[PDB]
Amino acid sequence: TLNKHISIPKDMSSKDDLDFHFLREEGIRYIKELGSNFWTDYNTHDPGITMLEVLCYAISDLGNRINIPIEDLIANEEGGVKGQFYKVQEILPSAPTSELDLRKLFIDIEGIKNCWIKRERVTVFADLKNQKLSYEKTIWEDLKENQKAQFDLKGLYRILVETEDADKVLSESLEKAVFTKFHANRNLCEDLIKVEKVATEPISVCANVEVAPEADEELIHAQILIAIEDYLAPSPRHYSLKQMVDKGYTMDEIFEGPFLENGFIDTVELKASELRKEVRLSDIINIIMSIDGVKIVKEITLGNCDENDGIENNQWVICIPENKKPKLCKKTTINYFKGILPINLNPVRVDNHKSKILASRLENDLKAKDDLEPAIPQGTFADWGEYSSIQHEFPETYGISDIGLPPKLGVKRAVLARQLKGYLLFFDQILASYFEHLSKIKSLLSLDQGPSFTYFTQAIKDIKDVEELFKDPTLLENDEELTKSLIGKLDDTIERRNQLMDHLIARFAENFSSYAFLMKFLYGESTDEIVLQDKQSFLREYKEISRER
Amino acid sequence: DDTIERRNQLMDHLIARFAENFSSYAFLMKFLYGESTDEIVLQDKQSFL
Amino acid sequence: KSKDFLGTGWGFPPEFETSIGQVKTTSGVEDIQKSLEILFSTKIGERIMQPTYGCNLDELLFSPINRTLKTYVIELIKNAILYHEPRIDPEKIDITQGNEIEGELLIHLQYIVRATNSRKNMVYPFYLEEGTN
Repeated sequence: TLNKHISIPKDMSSKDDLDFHFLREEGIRYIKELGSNFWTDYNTHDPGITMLEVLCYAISDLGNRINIPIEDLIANEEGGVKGQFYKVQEILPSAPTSELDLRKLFIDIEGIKNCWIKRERVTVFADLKNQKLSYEKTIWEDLKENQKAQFDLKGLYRILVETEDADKVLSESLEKAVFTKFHANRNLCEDLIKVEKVATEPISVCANVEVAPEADEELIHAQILIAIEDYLAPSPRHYSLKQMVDKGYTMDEIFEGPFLENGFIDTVELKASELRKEVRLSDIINIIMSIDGVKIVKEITLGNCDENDGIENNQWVICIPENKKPKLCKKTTINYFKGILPINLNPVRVDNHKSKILASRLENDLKAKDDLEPAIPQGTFADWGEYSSIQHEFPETYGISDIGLPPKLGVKRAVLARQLKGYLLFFDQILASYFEHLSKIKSLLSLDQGPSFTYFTQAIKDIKDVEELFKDPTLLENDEELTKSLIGKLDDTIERRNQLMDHLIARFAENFSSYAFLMKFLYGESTDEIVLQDKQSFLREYKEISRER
Repeated sequence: DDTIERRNQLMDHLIARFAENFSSYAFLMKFLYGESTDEIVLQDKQSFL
Repeated sequence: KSKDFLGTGWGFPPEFETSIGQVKTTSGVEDIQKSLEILFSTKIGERIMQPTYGCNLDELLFSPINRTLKTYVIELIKNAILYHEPRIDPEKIDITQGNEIEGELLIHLQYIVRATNSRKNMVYPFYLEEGTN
């Protein structure tokens, strides 16, 4: 990001419209092929050749502006790309319709750490003797064994919530938040029955652990304790955009689901943090042995936390009921030793270490809330269609410049100068059109509203007598009238406007071909106007149309 | 200048040059003294040399 | 931003501000004028690894004023500039005595700032490809 030394290339040869000498040679070749019977003098004093060189110069100027980068050619006066493009924040995200999307949707409600989505099985019983159905099995009284049926319902939900509060119930403000978001964003033919706090199962861990003679025991205890808790019940964290990029994800993936205001959530972590079904010693031991300073676990055991915890099996693996989250029972303990001597720990020191370790996690979740979007390159704005008359490129001798021609040379020479100005306007009106056409690219491809014309022109006003050269000066006061008068019918607007619209629609993989005939059952000749209006409306409304399906 | 940690590192190096080792003072002294062990232990290491 | 090869740097008698924690800098023509003040304020052997930097004008103190002296003064000034200030061309050196009694010699140097970049001018984005000698 340092400044570099600047220089200019020395091989000025391209054989295209930016190469003056190339253009000049082609000009002369064409002249010989077409008019050598009458025009043979190609020396530099010749007015013919002089005009050719002026035109070649003008062509290079046009080519040079065509090469201006897009960022500037379609820039708005106020900056931005509002009518040109839809941004990634707007066009890539999708409404949430999957199980993972719902978990991401609700996990952003402040106070909620995790959520699980389960399905309700409402049962309906039926009498096949007398078609009748009820939620009661009383519907079967007095029927034979082959007159009975049951069906289960197919689209109902239950939401299990894990909160920060560690209370017995959910706050009613959370229930309102979950129900509100569910209903606001739901699938067709599905509904939510209940939102409730997740149930738990208590597990005991007891051990004798030997540590290094030069080790901080209060810190070791805080670290072991946190690691076991994370094993039993993991939770996801929020990331900044920069972090998602460092992880190796691309744009299509980062913005795949619902947009989240609090930072990005990694799908892998989300899938991993599912309710655990089994707990085992082979994992708990590894957690303890990996803590720096631990040398030997001399004794360790697991067990369902219960009363009358007398002599019982090792319980090398403990299974958990299908809708519960495991949690340490708080009757747990670790005895720490150095060599053969027991040591004692202080509660205040441990609490301080545990607090610091976990508080630093909150700091990152908060930082993740600011970096939520990529940069877009920004250009400038500068009337790309500005045009100057080629008449200013000739010498004073010709008499077609601003200072005029000296009176002593007589009227006839002044008249002849007028004749030349007339002739040269045939070349300027064409060049002016091409410059004018660049100024309209933004309109031609607009998502808000395109123009009614596809070809354009300009009044030329840097010529001192245009008010006399033109039969009706009125047109020079309004480029729209001038366009209708000079180009007129040559502009087949209906066909050209449809081609532009179809291209823009195709960019979103959509297709309006059927309007071509379906509208003829409603309208006659007037369909051409109606159909173009509908196509423009479709593009404007597209952001919502493709998302909220 | 974190003198307690740096002074211990220097002393341990010098002691090691004679193939000796004072690691056990790190915890045995805690059954006799509280926070004051850091000063006591450095004094004892110098006396030993 | 056309005249970027004259460069930007510290003011000679560096001044420190307190309204913002910065040292004042100079640029362009201002920078050139301070360079000249530095060069003619220092003696040849005063810089440490630059043993030939400065001037010898002190050799002429306590001497009478005549044509031979004036010729020698002009030579000293022109060589110091050719060796040490690449951005200018001297135009005129005017040497006169304004006091019959007081021991004063008055020297007026006029010069022109160069429009093209010298091969001895060490300004960062230029010398890398243009500083041949």
